[PDB]
Amino acid sequence: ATNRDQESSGFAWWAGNARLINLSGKLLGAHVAHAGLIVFWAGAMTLFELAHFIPEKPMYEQGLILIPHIATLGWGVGPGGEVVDTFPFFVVGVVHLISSAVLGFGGVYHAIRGPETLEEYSSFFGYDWKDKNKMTTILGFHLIVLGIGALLLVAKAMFFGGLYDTWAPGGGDVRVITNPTLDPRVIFGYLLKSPFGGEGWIVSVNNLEDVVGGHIWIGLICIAGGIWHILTTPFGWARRAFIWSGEAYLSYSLGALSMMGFIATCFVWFNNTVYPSEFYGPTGPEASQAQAMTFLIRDQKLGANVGSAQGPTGLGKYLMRSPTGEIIFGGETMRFWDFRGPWLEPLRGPNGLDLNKIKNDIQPWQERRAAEYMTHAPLGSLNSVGGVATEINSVNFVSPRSWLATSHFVLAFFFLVGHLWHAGRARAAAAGFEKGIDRESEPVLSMPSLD
Amino acid sequence: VIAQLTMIAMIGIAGPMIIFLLAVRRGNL
Amino acid sequence: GGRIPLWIVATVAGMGVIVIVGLFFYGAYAGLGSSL
Amino acid sequence: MTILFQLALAALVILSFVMVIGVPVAYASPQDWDRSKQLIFLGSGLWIALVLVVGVLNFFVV
Amino acid sequence: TTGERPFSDIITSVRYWVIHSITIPALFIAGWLFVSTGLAYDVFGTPRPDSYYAQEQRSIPLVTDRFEAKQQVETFLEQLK
Amino acid sequence: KLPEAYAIFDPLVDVLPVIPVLFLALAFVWQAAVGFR
Amino acid sequence: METLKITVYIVVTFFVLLFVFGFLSGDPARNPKRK
Amino acid sequence: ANLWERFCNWVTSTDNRLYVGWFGVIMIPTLLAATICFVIAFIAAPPVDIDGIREPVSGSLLYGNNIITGAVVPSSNAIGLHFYPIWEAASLDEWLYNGGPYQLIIFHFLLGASCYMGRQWELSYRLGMRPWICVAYSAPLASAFAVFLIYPIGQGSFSDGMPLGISGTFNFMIVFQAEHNILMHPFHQLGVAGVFGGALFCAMHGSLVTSSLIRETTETESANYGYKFGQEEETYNIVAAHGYFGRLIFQYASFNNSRSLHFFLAAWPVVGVWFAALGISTMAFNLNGFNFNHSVIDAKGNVINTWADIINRANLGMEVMHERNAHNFPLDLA
Amino acid sequence: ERGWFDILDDWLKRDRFVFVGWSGILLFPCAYLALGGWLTGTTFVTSWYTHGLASSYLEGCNFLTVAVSTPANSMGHSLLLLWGPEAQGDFTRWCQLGGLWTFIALHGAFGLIGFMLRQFEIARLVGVRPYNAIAFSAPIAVFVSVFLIYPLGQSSWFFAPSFGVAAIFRFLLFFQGFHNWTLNPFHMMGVAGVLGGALLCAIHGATVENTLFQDGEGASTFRAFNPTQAEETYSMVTANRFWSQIFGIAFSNKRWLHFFMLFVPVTGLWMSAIGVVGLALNLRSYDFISQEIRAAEDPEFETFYTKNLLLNEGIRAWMAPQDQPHENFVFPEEVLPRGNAL
Ligand code: CLA
Ligand code: CLA
Ligand code: CLA
Ligand code: CLA
Ligand code: CLA
Ligand SMILES: CC1=C(/C=C/C(C)=C/C=C/C(C)=C/C=C/C=C(C)/C=C/C=C(C)/C=C/C2=C(C)CCCC2(C)C)C(C)(C)CCC1
Ligand SMILES: CC1=C(/C=C/C(C)=C/C=C/C(C)=C/C=C/C=C(C)/C=C/C=C(C)/C=C/C2=C(C)CCCC2(C)C)C(C)(C)CCC1
Ligand SMILES: CC1=C(/C=C/C(C)=C/C=C/C(C)=C/C=C/C=C(C)/C=C/C=C(C)/C=C/C2=C(C)CCCC2(C)C)C(C)(C)CCC1
Ligand SMILES: CC1=C(/C=C/C(C)=C/C=C/C(C)=C/C=C/C=C(C)/C=C/C=C(C)/C=C/C2=C(C)CCCC2(C)C)C(C)(C)CCC1
Ligand SMILES: CCCCCCCCCCCCO[C@@H]1O[C@H](CO)[C@@H](O[C@H]2O[C@H](CO)[C@@H](O)[C@H](O)[C@H]2O)[C@H](O)[C@H]1O
Ligand SMILES: CCCCCCCS[C@@H]1O[C@H](CO)[C@@H](O)[C@H](O)[C@H]1O
Ligand SMILES: CCCCCCCS[C@@H]1O[C@H](CO)[C@@H](O)[C@H](O)[C@H]1O
Ligand code: OEX
Ligand SMILES: [Cl-]
Ligand SMILES: [Cl-]
Ligand SMILES: [Fe+2]
Ligand SMILES: [Mg+2]
Repeated sequence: ATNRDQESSGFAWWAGNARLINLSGKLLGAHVAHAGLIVFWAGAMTLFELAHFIPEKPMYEQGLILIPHIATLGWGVGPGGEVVDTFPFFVVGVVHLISSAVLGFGGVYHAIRGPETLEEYSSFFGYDWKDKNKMTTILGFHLIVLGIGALLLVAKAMFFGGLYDTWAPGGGDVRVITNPTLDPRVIFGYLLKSPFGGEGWIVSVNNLEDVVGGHIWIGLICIAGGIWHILTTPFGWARRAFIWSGEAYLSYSLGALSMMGFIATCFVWFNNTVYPSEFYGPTGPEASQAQAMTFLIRDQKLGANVGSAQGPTGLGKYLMRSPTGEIIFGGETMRFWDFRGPWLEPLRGPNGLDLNKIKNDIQPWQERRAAEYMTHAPLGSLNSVGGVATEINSVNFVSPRSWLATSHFVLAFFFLVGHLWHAGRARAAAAGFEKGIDRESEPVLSMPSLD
Repeated sequence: VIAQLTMIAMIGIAGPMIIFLLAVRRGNL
Repeated sequence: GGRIPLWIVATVAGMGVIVIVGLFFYGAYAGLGSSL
Repeated sequence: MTILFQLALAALVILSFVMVIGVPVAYASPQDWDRSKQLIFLGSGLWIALVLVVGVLNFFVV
Repeated sequence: TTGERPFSDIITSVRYWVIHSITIPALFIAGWLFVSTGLAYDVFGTPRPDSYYAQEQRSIPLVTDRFEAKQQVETFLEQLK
Repeated sequence: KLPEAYAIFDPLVDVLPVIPVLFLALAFVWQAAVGFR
Repeated sequence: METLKITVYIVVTFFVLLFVFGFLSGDPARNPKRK
Repeated sequence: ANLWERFCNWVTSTDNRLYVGWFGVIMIPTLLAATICFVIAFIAAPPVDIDGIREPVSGSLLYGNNIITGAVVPSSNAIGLHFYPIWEAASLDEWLYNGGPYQLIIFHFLLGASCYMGRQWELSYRLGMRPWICVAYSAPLASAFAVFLIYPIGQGSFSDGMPLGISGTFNFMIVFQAEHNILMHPFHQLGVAGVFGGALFCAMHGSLVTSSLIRETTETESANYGYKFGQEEETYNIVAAHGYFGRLIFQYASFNNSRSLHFFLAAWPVVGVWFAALGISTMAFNLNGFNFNHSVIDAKGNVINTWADIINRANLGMEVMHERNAHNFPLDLA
Repeated sequence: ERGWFDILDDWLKRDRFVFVGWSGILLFPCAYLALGGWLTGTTFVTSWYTHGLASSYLEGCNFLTVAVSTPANSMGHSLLLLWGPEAQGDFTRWCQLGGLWTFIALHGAFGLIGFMLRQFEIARLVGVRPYNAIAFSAPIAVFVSVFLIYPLGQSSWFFAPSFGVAAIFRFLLFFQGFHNWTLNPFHMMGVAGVLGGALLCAIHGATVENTLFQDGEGASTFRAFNPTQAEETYSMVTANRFWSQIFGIAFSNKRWLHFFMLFVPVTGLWMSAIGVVGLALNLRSYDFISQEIRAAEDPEFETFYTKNLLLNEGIRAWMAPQDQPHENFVFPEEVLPRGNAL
């Protein structure tokens, strides 16, 4: 039971996994077994979603999060997001589930049967956290793997059938990307966009050419950087700036995953390009705009002149200006005038919403989509009663957007907490005071009084 | 719900079964 | 003086708690209180 | 091919449940490491074969 | 350290389980039956799903008389049958 | 739905996604077996 | 407004640069024990 | 040494009456900016068109408020989530009408308070302390972020951020109830358990330590004089306190370990308040409290109201009245 | 010992798993009945005759929605004793009349008395000062003000809080729409003592855990403590310096610190109790008269205070007909206050 109690390891059972810090074999076991849990859930969850799936109801009325991910890659779907073939969903689910048994096998072997440390056994697989060279080398391998993953996405989009494109002219459809955006001024220009309203930083990406081109960049950057880290050792200023310890490295990764978690939350909440509304339901801004569109359509059918209709406040009941002059929907949705979506853009001219297009060119498919999106707004109760909070029971609905945003905000937040926990512990343990203050060397007793 | 209940029953017992077998056999827990 | 190991008693007991609370959740969706 | 397919899948299911218990028990067991190591190897090659058999028979039944 | 037998002694002893593997299930089944027989409704005066309202009755049988509320509930209850 | 040939396995498929939760709960069974030492 | 913006941009850049260079200036060493 | 080196030495000095530090280099100016703007707006700002419907709400003392009604009012619904710094406005007069001070204050405050949290880590490291006081402060800080940034982001507008004012705060609470049924949300319920239990354990701990102070003073002196700053000996008898509390409830319900006791004291409120913060931050994306409206139905299909339905009626009153000139269409979707 | 009184005293005070005491004779039966009455009513008992509500698991409610509800408004402030003039010993009718409400409220009130007598009795036997009992006066002031004084000032027990999760939520919202209770400075002082107490609970636990002396080799530090040790487990001197430099002030006296931790939440609860005694009489902080005079004459004057009264007016009109069934309110659609569209 090598290190498997508090007396030996110095760590209580509830911090038991800290017993692994310097046991590279068992720690590799933990890691591989864990990757099996992730792959397991992906496969089992997909099969479950498929078993429950009624192809003619929208995905977003069915509590699906994984099928929508698969569909967006262009598997299983046709024009408008119509499901034409569930078999690809099946394949994805099965292949992950089978794969997780392999990973789970490796994990159990390393964790329980293999060498508890790897260093005696192998110098390629063994490691010391304080070995800066081995650390950047392993980091470099993983960078290359990630780079190849990003390029797989490019391969799908360009050579293996394309991606679902909500923006396809004539209507949403799978489309092969042939002219991916390579211009670094566009690709890196996204990184310098404001995260505030009407800008949206990277969340603003609104076409698949930029999406594909960015992963071309990212795949190349990751592979290059991975090579770089295999071939180099950290610079002096790097060595002086960081703590070099397993717990410190966990902490840097915790911060990064926290940040990424927050980013994903805003991505699923606002973006309707890589989270097509055909699959994920309308965004909050989209459904609110769809409501105004719905009543503009209705009342104008009844004979209202929607351009000149002054609402109770003096602002136009249907149509008003944004603070920079663009014609936008009125009522509370004035806040959502940065919204853009395929069903609405045909009505937009260089000055914003165009009154002549509004009066003459609204098609029945736009009315239908706007009514669908208004009535699938991402609002609903924790027990999945769809609607505002005062709604009566009947409609079993919570948008996949709310489930995905809320879950990722919770995760990203607790990951920030773990970052602070571990970054501050790593600092203290590196300096030697993580177990408490030395009673005979209490630093504050050697300092001058404040007053 | 009898089919699903039986499945979750034997999936659920598998974990503690492993621990039990090992404990009986004085295994490396 | 023991004969049944405490870890078994806890595991069986814990599983019993999960079953009964699971049943209670099931019942939120069926019969009285289900909205249907 | 259905009889064949369905047997092969139920067999995969069953062998999986057996491996799920037996691999960790074998691995943490003091005694029969020799008799176990062999069975684990056999169970595994068998598990892999069944997966490929299910995979192939899938197309003669779907 | 106040004297009584330690709980963890008691609940890991064969004898505790001989007694309780019968008393626990017997109590649970008696609770079950208190409901499944309908008895719970009559002891506590709780309406069955068919006894909140008469077939065409508009309003709730609210008690409005402090000292004859008991009689009110009694009259409210025949006005179902 | 699953392709019809797999339908018999529907009830099993209904329960699999929860198995990860079981692994967390298993750590506690195991620790209880080693007396949380 | 243009002058104000340029002023604030300068002020913010100035302080961000103190924070970054500051933390680059051998921060781990600035503790009472092992340096 | 060089100027830079001495500067760093000063910034990081353990000897300054108030610790500065690198987090402090950002915290000091941002907190000063938010404080000054806040005080001036709270006294003197003109009315702000919070809901973008040209209906300005008066927040400041000079424009007819008192301490309880006054607020710095959120920025205009017309702005939404757009960044509205002073230099984006044509004039200070426009900036004021549109609720510019609110954005200035809350952005500087959030940045400054996040730096306050970093600074707590920083000083603990300078003093050779363990590092997690800053993790305890993450709970109130998360809660401030939820109401001033996450919620507005979810709903698409800083006009739905919590106002900087006492009555404004209650306005935010009541509207939040109509829109999310927060009381019926388990994360807010855990927050209540966190703050009521924090109060409870605060009183409990205060009273148990106070009850077992060792006699060191006479009946004329405050017992507080029986403790001297920096003494080595513990000032109360924990075995006596445990002896009391173990008997009040039962032995194993009481801590005799002060470290476990103080960990519990930290953890209970911090965890509950993290769930409070995550309640607001996930209702930000409209995953709302439990809805049992019409959950109980009789044999014919008559609805049998429960206390949940009575809640619903109060929620409806809030919903139909709030921002009474701002809705033109039948659903309030953000 | 001596006589029977002293032999009884002996037995009452034996050192056992659950201490009994003389207080135990009052505490145990009252607490047991209050708790069992709650579980009994929430599991089995309706509120159809008193409120027109289902309120038990038996009827289909869940843990959030079950309650033991108050008696009908026509019961007034009846003690509603099982053997009294209303139920006349009929247990079934007593349940349907809300008799479990006054049963729980009154046994609960005696039980709390017994609990606080318990804290005094055990303190005296162990030889500690009775500050825990003293702190417990705050729970007593809250329970007595809210569950007894408040409904006693109103028309009936009907308006006391009902014992249930959703029922208490309803009580909060009623107090907002009818009493504007958030505006009340005694409630505000309550809120300060609760949140300030939770603040002191967190900050004192974190500070001790982060100024610990290294008293063991373990990286899990809980074992490095002994209840009997002479020495402080953490450094008051270092904790003082840390907060002095972070916040500007710090505790330096541990005795003061711990008395302040009693003081803050205890005082806050006592302040909230006083505001509730005023609400028993509808003696509210509902309005600022200067605000109303200005707003009546100036239709462009708006504050968050005027906005909140509009919310209150909605709450009263929308909730009253179902919440106050004995009033037989019928509010035709046309009279309900509503803003535009909603
Ligand atoms: C993702 C979850 C996870 C993973 C992957 C690990 C991984 C590990 N932990 Mg941690 N742990 C966890 C969660 C996890 N832990 C949690 C939640 C707690 C708190 C309860 C702990 C508390 C803890 C302590 C206190 C200790 C560990 C230790 C260990 C290691 C040695 C285990 C051992 O000795 O087994 C002995 C157990 C058995 C022999 C029982 C069977 C175990 C196997 C793995 C069951 C596999 C079942 C699976 C269904 C089989 C599929 C097979 C199929 C693919 C063929 C191992 C690498 C130990 C350590 O660090 O050693 C140096 C140690 O002392 N853990
Ligand atoms: C990213 C994570 C994620 C997301 C966004 C979803 C989303 C969804 N799931 Mg999937 N799922 C997940 C992970 C997720 N799930 C995991 C891990 C499992 C294995 C248990 C499943 C297994 C599963 C099944 C079997 C089903 C779903 C279903 C659903 C839908 C309804 C969910 C619901 O009703 O919740 C109810 C809400 C809860 C149960 C509350 C969860 C709150 C947790 C306990 C709090 C977390 C706090 C934090 C992490 C703890 C920190 C402690 C602190 C001290 C540090 C929804 C689309 C249903 C569906 O419609 O399928 C089609 C369905 O039947 N899921
Ligand atoms: C990141 C995961 C990882 C890492 C770093 C290691 C590393 C190690 N393994 Mg473990 N193992 C793993 C996962 C891993 N393994 C998995 C998933 C399984 C189940 C299949 C095992 C089962 C296993 C056994 C049974 C044994 C090892 C052994 C070893 C050692 C020798 C390996 C070697 O020399 O191969 C040299 C290289 C090769 C044999 C060629 C590798 C071919 C791979 C499979 C090609 C695929 C590449 C591609 C990038 C895979 C992507 C996967 C991803 C999508 C999930 C070394 C310590 C041995 C050891 O412990 O000795 C005492 C040993 O006996 N492994
Ligand atoms: C997981 C990915 C990863 C990780 C963990 C590392 C880790 C490391 N890198 Mg490597 N790198 C990577 C990927 C990665 N790298 C890739 C893909 C490339 C190719 C582009 C490189 C190319 C590279 C070079 C050329 C160098 C490193 C260096 C280093 C070391 C210190 C870096 C540092 O101080 O950053 C902290 C960042 C700074 C100090 C920059 C200033 C801080 C600014 C103000 C932050 C602004 C960002 C802000 C939060 C906004 C976010 C979004 C924004 C882009 C708009 C460390 C070992 C250094 C080294 O030692 O090589 C041996 C070094 O010179 N890397
Ligand atoms: C110490 C324990 C204790 C206390 C303080 C209470 C207190 C109370 N109970 Mg509870 N109760 C208890 C234990 C207790 N109970 C137990 C063990 C049970 C199970 C049997 C109950 C079951 C119960 C029920 C079923 C009810 C109560 C009720 C009450 C209330 C009215 C009691 C009353 O008027 O008595 C009056 C009697 C006395 C005060 C005794 C006085 C003793 C004097 C000094 C001597 C009397 C001698 C006398 C002259 C001789 C006989 C009289 C002759 C003229 C005919 C009050 C809150 C009622 C309630 O809650 O209604 C809402 C109610 O219905 N209790
Ligand atoms: C280390 C450790 C741990 C952990 C462990 C783990 C984490 C593991 C994992 C594991 C895993 C991760 C496993 C997996 C497995 C899997 C499997 C076994 C699978 C199988 C599959 C199948 C059998 C399939 C079938 C089918 C098909 C093919 C089709 C459809 C239908 C069905 C689904 C039926 C714990 C915590 C306990 C603690 C101690 C230590
Ligand atoms: C894919 C895609 C794309 C692209 C992308 C890209 C190209 C990206 C990039 C990215 C990047 C490129 C990022 C970066 C980041 C960075 C960071 C995140 C940093 C951090 C830093 C740190 C953390 C530091 C720290 C410190 C300081 C500051 C002081 C001193 C000390 C220390 C060192 C601690 C797009 C959008 C177009 C479209 C969609 C898709
Ligand atoms: C995929 C698949 C599969 C797989 C499976 C698996 C992978 C499984 C696993 C399983 C597992 C993994 C299980 C586990 C279980 C566990 C449990 C059932 C636990 C519970 C626990 C408890 C109840 C606890 C309690 C306690 C203690 C112990 C101490 C402290 C206190 C308390 C009370 C917390 C099969 C073969 C079917 C085939 C088909 C497909
Ligand atoms: C009223 C009355 C009375 C009394 C009665 C009694 C005394 C009763 C008791 C009763 C009882 C004594 C009952 C009990 C019940 C219980 C229950 C019903 C429980 C449940 C539980 C549960 C369900 C759990 C849950 C949980 C928690 C809590 C946490 C953890 C998790 C879980 C979820 C598991 C007399 C005759 C004098 C007279 C007249 C009236
Ligand atoms: C907008 C963000 C700006 C991006 C900047 C990118 C930074 C990456 C390059 C790092 C180069 C700086 O390198 C770093 O500089 C500082 C300041 O001079 C040095 O100088 C410092 O040395 C010692 C180290 O104990 C300090 O006590 C001393 O106060 C200081 O002079 C560091 O020892 C050096 O490692
Ligand atoms: C690791 C996964 C290996 C399986 C890769 C499957 C190729 S994907 C395949 O490619 C076709 C074009 O060749 C597309 O038309 C089609 O939509 C797509 O399904
Ligand atoms: C319910 C207890 C309150 C009554 C206390 C009055 C005690 S009374 C007292 O009792 C003694 C025994 O203790 C006898 O020896 C003595 O003769 C008698 O007068
Ligand atoms: O602004 Mn403030 O409050 Ca959130 O919902 Mn929509 O918007 Mn307005 O109504 Mn309801
Ligand atoms: Cl309002
Ligand atoms: Cl509107
Ligand atoms: Fe203390
Ligand atoms: Mg039911």
